Formats: sequence, C-alpha cells, structure tokens
Amino acid sequence: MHRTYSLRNSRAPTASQLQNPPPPPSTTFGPELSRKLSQLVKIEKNVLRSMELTANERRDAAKQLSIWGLENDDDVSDITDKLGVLIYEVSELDDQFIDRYDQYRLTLKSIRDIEGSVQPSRDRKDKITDKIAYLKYKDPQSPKIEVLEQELVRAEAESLVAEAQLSNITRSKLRAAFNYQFDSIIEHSEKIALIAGYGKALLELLDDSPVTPGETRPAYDGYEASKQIIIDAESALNEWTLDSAQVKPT
Amino acid sequence: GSVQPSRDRKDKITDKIAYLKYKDPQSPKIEVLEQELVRAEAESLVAEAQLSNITRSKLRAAFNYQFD
Amino acid sequence: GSVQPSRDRKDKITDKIAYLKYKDPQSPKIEVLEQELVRAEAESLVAEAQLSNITRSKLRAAFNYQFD
Repeated sequence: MHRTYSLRNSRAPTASQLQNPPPPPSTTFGPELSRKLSQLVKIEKNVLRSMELTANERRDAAKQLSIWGLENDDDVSDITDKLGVLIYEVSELDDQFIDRYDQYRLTLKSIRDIEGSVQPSRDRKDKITDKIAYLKYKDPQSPKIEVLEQELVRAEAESLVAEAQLSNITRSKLRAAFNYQFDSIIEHSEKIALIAGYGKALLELLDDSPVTPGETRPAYDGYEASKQIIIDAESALNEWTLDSAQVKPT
Repeated sequence: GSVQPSRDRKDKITDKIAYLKYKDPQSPKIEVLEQELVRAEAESLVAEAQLSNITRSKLRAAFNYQFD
Repeated sequence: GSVQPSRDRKDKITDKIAYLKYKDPQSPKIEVLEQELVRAEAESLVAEAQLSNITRSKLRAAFNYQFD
C-alpha cells in the first residue's frame, strides 16, 4: 500500500493518477489454542452478509432504473432497459462468489476445530509435570513419583505424536483453501470485466447529436443490435472457462 | 490402577465415533474423532506394554524375597 | 404413486440395519437384514427402470395428441 515508503496516509501518484486527477473523497469459555483463528470466522461471516446486502441493493437499483427509463424518447427507453438487464447479472455473479466464500470459510473452520481438539493433551502434560515437580519438592521419598514418571512418559509420547499430526494437516488445508479462494476471485473479476466490456458497446448505437427547437428527430431503428449484444453477452458468459483466462500475470 | 483410565477413554471415544457415524455420516466431527482415536490408540498401545514389562519383574522379586 | 412404497421400504430397512449395527454388532438379525436388503435392492432396481421406461412414452403421446 502507498504507506510502504511514506509516513502519511496520502496516496502516492501513479500513471492513472497522472493521466487523470483523482476525484475528491465521497460525501458519504473457549480453548486457548483456538482463539485467534476462531475470530476470523466471525469477520468472514460479517463480510458475507455485507456483500449480500450490497448485491441486493444493486439488483434493486438495476430494477428501478428501467422504470424511470420507460417514459422518455424511443432510443433511451430501450437502451435504459437493456442496460438494466445487463446490470442485473452482477448480483447473480455475486451470489456464486458468496457461496464459494462460504466454502472457504468452512475449510478454515475445520482447522480451527482440529487445533481446538489438539490443545487438551498439551494442557494435561504440563499439569502432570507440575504435579511431579511439586511432589518431588514436598518429599522425595513418596512412592507416587515412579507412577507419575511412567504416565509422564506416556503423555510425552502422545503429545509428541499430536503436534506432528496437527502440523502435517494445517499447511495442507491452508494452501488448498487459499488456492480455491484465489481462483474464485479471479473468475469473478474476469466475468465482471467481460460483462462491463460487452455493455460498453451498448452506448455506441445511442445517438447524441444536439438538436435545435422546432425540429424532429429521425426514427430510431436499433432493435436488432441491442438484441445481438445481449445474445453475445449470454454466449460469452456461458462459454468462459478457467483455462481461458485473458489476464496473464507478468 | 493408574494405567486403567487410558483404556477407559479409548473405549469411550470409540463408542462416541460409532454413535456419530450411526446418527449422520455427513457430520464433520468424524474426522477429528478419528484423528484423536489414532492418538489414543498409540498411547494405549504403549501403556499396556509398559505395564506388562514391570508386572512380572516386580512379582518375581517380591516372591523371591518372601520365600527367602 | 404406486412405485413409491418400494423405495420407502428399502430406506426403512437400511435405517434399521444401520441402527442394529450401531447398538450391538454381535446380533444375529444383521445377516437376515442384509439378505432381505439385497432382495429389496433388486426389486427397487427393477422398479425404477420400469417406471422410467413408461413415463416418457406416455408423456410424448399425450402431448402429441393435445397439440394435434
């Protein structure tokens, strides 16, 4: 982030910022082992709910735009409806992305559960060690020291296997979960970019030449290109695959 | 008497996983139950050998001392 | 509607054998339960194919008649 080599929150200028000045800002108990990882889940759930609300509101706006667009000139009354139809797809994409996000959250919850179950063995080994130390302090001639040592050896073996078992699966699950999340993000971004790029061509057939008072506009006949654009967008959405990613990292 | 509780808890865990498998096979607790079952199985495997290694060793010495 | 009860009873038998296996694996009812489960599985296997063989055949004729 821009504060990498700066002490202030101001963003460093870039090529896009140099080309166009930036717009002004907008006017608007539990186990000890599993405690930091058990907090991330709540934040992810909150993100999911907020994103669902955003998608619902965007769908409502897309629905409402065509209602206003109904009572206007013939070309506007069609372009507005088609643009609303095109915008309606963003919520559909957002729903699938939310589902994949929930899958990733469950994958993380699995690791949380396994480490929370692992903790008690390392608790009990320390308890046994404290007990034998206290017994040795109080009176070295007690007979409980031998059995304490034997069960300490047993618990030490169990704890030795437990830590290796936990560390064998933590990274294995984490890598898969993050790869899945990154693939989902890439797919969502590429689909949104494709939708926007295809929708940008809808405005090319909307005339914008100024007219003087007392003149009549020519009849608008663009009911075919508008249908073709939507059909092509649907075909492109149904055709896209992960192996056909246009964005290539350098 | 100190050895017994490990063999108690292993049987308890086995009963729990069997019941969970019966009730609904799609529960996520089955995996962690299996992992801790493997851990308890290793601990119980070492415990029985440790007990049997010393039972005879102490018994023979005690009885030899008594006979002498 | 007549086909449904066979697929109901097969699931009932499966639930029963699963519960019996959970409660005590040494019961003798498990063997006869498995045998009648195999029988019901064969019957249900034939039933679904028999239903699907006639559903489309009747639907196509009915809709062709209606369209004519």
